[PDB]
Amino acid sequence: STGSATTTPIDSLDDAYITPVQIGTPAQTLNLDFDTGSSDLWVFSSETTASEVDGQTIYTPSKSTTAKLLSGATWSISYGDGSSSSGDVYTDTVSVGGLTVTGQAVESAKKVSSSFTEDSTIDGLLGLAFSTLNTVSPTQQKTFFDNAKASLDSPVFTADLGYHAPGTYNFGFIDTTAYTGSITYTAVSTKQGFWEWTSTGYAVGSGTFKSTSIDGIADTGTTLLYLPATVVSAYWAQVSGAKSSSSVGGYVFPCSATLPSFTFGVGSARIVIPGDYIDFGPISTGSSSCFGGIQSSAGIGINIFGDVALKAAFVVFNGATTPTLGFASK
Ligand SMILES: NCc1ccc(C(F)(F)F)cc1
Ligand SMILES: NCc1ccc(C(F)(F)F)cc1
Repeated sequence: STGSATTTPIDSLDDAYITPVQIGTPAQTLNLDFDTGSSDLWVFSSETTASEVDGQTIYTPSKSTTAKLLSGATWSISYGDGSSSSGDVYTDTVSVGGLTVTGQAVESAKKVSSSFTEDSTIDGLLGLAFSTLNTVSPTQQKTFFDNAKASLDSPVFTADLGYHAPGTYNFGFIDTTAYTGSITYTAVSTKQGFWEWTSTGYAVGSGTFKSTSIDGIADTGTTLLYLPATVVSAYWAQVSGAKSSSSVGGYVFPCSATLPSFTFGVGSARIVIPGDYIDFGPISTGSSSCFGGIQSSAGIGINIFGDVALKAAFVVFNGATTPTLGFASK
């Protein structure tokens, strides 16, 4: 079997992408943030503290004829940005673009951090990292991808994110019309539970390509590109007036500047990120200082190929027994 769903940016900056997901019987449609950096499927629900819900669509297990409470199970998650949420666990039927999984763990949020409350457009997350990272206790639960793998024509899903435009998540097949040239595959380490790989180097603008290994994770759930301080300093040195701002928390640049492209290596291939993808607009309404889409990973501990990098490519997440990541230009 296969599945295919359109994913849409939530705002004019591509801060996140939401994808409709059907849960329960009859279907309750929620718009979830597909996150290859985490492994929990959790939703705003009728059980969420009322003051902590501000416009989100909620899942109501009591109205689903296939929902079953998973007795004794709880979950609690903290994301790398300080976000957190927690609650209890149901199993229910979950469908993504025609692809159906029965008995999927649906984690019902009882408490959510403020950053989720303020995001009215995101009804929850759908984790797509490896199931070793799932936070359900005392019985760990499988992700939607792991549960569907057996039924898929091919144990893959692909991410085709748009620049200020809708895109596509496909499960079970590779759309050979959606990219140009060839797909370059590279090895993945699952030792930390992430889609972790090694980039072979980078270039700034039309500059010389620097061969150097950059280990990092492919994370659809992270907006920006986080790279080592040496690489990020080399990029922003090519932008007149750019500087790192402690009060803002990253590199800013004059909104009048033109940004150079950024190239990253995948084996012998090159993915080019156009400079316009790196502009995240004014730091405050009316400001002439703009926020950069490439930031240092020094304070994080790991390099993150977030949406800024991924939306420049067609990305294959190959969940075969030896997992690999594929990248193609588009
Ligand atoms: N998108 C999920 C996510 C968020 C943060 C991290 C960090 F910070 F631990 F790298 C990993 C994965
Ligand atoms: N990396 C996971 C993640 C994804 C989205 C959000 C947001 F946008 F809701 F704050 C927080 C954390």
